[PDB]
Amino acid sequence: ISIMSNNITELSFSPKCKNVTTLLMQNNPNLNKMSYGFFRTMSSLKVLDLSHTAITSLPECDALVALEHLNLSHTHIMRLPERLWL
Amino acid sequence: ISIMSNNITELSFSPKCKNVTTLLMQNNPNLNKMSYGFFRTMSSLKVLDLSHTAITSLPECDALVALEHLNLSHTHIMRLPERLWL
Repeated sequence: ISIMSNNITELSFSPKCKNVTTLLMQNNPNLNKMSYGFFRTMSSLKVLDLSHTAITSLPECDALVALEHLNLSHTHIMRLPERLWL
Repeated sequence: ISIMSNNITELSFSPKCKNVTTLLMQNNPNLNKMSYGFFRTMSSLKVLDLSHTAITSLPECDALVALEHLNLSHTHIMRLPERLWL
């Protein structure tokens, strides 16, 4: 999945992405609201890029069992959820 | 499940309550933090009581497909989540 450089403002649904292994969202300057429980079906997600985006908080991601890359550079994230440590 | 009139302060874990049909937490004066996804396994919770408790927010409830009673009296909930309307 790749929606880079889009003007996305709201990401409110919860996708059925069981097979997704790569997700990019670089250069979304207005995307700041994300649905809690967005990553429930993303167990196989390996690359996640919320870079250059306007989110201040990230949905909990205990279901991201296989994630290996996670970039949040140039974003307004103020605290990183405790689920990441597991 | 009934833990009413207790001095519970934190409810963070997500239980495995598949068969549960009742949750009672009346008169918990200090319980104010509840982790999101707490009601994930409550696919059959029919009665849910958070009364005389100190919560100001409620976890996501998309999995409450069969809930028929929900009491939140005497609690500091300031806004009610949009997932309730479905």
